[PDB]
Amino acid sequence: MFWLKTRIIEGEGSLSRLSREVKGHERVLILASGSMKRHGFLSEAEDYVKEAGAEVFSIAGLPAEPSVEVIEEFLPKVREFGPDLLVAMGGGSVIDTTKALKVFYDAPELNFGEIAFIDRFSKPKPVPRLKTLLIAIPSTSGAGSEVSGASVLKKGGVKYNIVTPEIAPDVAILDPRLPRTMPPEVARNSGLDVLVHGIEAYTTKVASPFSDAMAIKAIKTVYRWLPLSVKGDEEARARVHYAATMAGIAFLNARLGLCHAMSHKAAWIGPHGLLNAVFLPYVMEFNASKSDYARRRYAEIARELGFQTAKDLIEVVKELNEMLGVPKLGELVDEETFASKVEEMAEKTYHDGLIAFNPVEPKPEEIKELYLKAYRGE
Amino acid sequence: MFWLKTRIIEGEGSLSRLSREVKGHERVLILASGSMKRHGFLSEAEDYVKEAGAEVFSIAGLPAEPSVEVIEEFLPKVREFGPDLLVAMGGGSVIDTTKALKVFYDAPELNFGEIAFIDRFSKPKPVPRLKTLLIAIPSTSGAGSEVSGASVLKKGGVKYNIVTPEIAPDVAILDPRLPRTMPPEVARNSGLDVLVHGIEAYTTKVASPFSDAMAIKAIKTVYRWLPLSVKGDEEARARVHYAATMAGIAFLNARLGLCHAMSHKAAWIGPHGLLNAVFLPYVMEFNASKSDYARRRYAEIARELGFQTAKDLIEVVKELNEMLGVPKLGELVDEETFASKVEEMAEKTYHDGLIAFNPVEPKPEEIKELYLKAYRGE
Ligand SMILES: NC(=O)c1ccc[n+]([C@@H]2O[C@H](COP(=O)([O-])OP(=O)(O)OC[C@H]3O[C@@H](n4cnc5c(N)ncnc54)[C@H](OP(=O)(O)O)[C@@H]3O)[C@@H](O)[C@H]2O)c1
Ligand SMILES: Nc1ncnc2c1ncn2[C@@H]1O[C@H](COP(=O)(O)OP(=O)(O)O)[C@@H](O)[C@H]1OP(=O)(O)O
Ligand SMILES: [Fe+3]
Repeated sequence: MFWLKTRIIEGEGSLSRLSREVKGHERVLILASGSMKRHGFLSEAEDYVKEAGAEVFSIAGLPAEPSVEVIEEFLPKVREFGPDLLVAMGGGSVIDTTKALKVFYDAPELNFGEIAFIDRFSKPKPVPRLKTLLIAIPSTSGAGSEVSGASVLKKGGVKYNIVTPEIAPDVAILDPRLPRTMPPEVARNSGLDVLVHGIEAYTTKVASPFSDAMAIKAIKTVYRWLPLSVKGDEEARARVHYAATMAGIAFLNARLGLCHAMSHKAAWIGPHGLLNAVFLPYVMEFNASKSDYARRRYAEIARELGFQTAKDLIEVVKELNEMLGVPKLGELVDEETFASKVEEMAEKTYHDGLIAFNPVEPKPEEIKELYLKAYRGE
Repeated sequence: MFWLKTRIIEGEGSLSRLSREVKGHERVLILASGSMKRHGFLSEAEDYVKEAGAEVFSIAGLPAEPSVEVIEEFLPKVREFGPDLLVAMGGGSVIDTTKALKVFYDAPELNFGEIAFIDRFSKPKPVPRLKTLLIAIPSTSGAGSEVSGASVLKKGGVKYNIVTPEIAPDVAILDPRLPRTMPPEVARNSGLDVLVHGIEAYTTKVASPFSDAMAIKAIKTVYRWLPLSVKGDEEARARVHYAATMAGIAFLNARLGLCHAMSHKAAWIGPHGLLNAVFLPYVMEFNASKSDYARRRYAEIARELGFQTAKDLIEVVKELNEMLGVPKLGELVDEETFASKVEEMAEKTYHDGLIAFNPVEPKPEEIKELYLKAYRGE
């Protein structure tokens, strides 16, 4: 099974094509991150929507970590303005917020509780056909969220998933100018997100040749270019920006695995892509020892980078962490804070629906010793 | 830009899926190649359709390399029956005929010459929104028509296109069981079409990273696996089947170039896949000699296969043609018939829309020269 609902416009200055894509439309709403205001990209985009003869209304400065509580502040304003096209311009959380917004805006009657996964034993009601077009313009590189029909919200501090094709964007615009404004830390952290997505997508149970083609290329590109991107090279920024969407196309179809689940639960420690990379080598080790499939697949990636064995890949990834100056896990959290929460973290990683796609099904106890190997810096 | 309308369903016995996809509809028309009847797959298809509770009607023995007059006789039939779902089961010829039929079924006020790409320069009448669902099921590996928006009909021993996303199939089902009954020359010819698609789609002016990913995976897979497939290795057949569609996705988006334009105008000579294989090494040499871009992109492909230079790849291709018994051009057509037509072929190739996407635009004189190079078996 391989599909892609989203239509992808890439290119230097491709933001200008927002002119073509809004034709026909009356009242366009842009949700935007702070930085997209500051660096003037929000202005540019506002021009294009006027250019095309439509009303535009902007909310900038949306906070990280999407939540219902946050969305509920705007929602009244959004209803007042009544847009017939949504545009998200920002990172993952701007785009994911905008997806959740479409649901509430197009289907006001729906109950949030009816229609959100929390764990693997959650069945929700499916989401009915929605109507309002969604254009996604990512400014990091990147979350993949601009091609995916998934969105992750908090209500009352609890993490929820919403999963439907209806909220996968109709168009994504990939303009390398935008992520050239990333500071090096955010370049690094989101860039490792891509690599980790790539590798998990390649080693789930539902991988296809088609999703494999996008994963492999994304991996090859991030390995080659990310160190240069982090240091600010213009070309490199553009190459990793496209690789981020490639990996998005891949895990849209193939889903993800144990590293992601573990990094979801460890999210209070620090940033999502940072922890992902920190756990990756340990998760790879676990998967390869227990699974003849994982070992084969890691080995295939290794060869695509001009090495040989699954051991080579794990070492390649440890080395790339060291190169880019990724912290040890115990430079972020003290040992008692950690060992307290570590019982409850391995519990709820077990109840995550993503481990159905992992090439091994771990028990809660094995998961715990993984969190602890990684703290050991083994 | 990158997009994919077609939902792809792949895997062993995935033909059994027809039944879920037709759920909802009442009158199914299957158009099939003769071989699909002979090998029992047509009966299998009909059962699945009946099982979903719809009336089925089959027409089998659609001709290879269809002409425009194929429409005129079959179209009466469709109207007679009046389907709300079309299924094409066969090679590219059959899928293209089904495609063409949808146009004249759903939009009865059109005619081939209005809407068909004849001249580069005289643009044609656009095709309006059509309505009838179309499911493609390729049995060769392959023309890639199961994901493309094109249909190729002969008028007067020359190939022209209809192009619109309205005739890109809604679903493609990829069951390796079907292509496993290809006789080895069909498997050779359609298999080398994949290789040529990949290389051309990698080298157009409009190649994106996204199409490249599909194109490169396609090229690698075919190079490794096609020799085994031609002998009849069951696994190899599966692998080249999925690759055929990868190449399709690539050239849906990146288009094709001079080799295909040349093949289309020389269609009166032989099978599409064969002619392409014959011209390709000459098209590559020509492009390398005129274009730094072509030279560098060929080297990239070369290195993915474990060689160095554009010249390595040209020789790889020559040596695979020989390994697979691909005949010389001088064996397929006599000298004086060729010499009497090569001016006309070159001129019509030059007015073909595809040569705008070629890295270099060649003169009518240069196209003629390339045809002759090919003939001399240089
Ligand atoms: N639209 C596009 O994007 C695109 C691109 C390139 C080429 N094309 C077009 O597609 C055509 C090329 O088609 P193709 O290479 O797929 O082959 P094809 O021309 O559709 O069929 C070739 C032959 O293969 C036989 N056959 C097919 N499947 C078989 C099976 N499973 N077992 C045994 N025999 C089998 C058929 O015999 P029977 O007839 O007896 O069954 C037929 O005579 C050309 O006309 C070309 O113009 C389209
Ligand atoms: N192009 C850019 N330049 C500078 N900072 C950027 C940026 N894109 C995103 N960021 C910042 O990087 C952070 C990461 O955003 P995010 O949480 O959406 O990342 P991700 O895409 O990984 O989900 C944001 O807090 C954002 O700050 P503002 O919202 O204040 O702009
Ligand atoms: Fe072809």
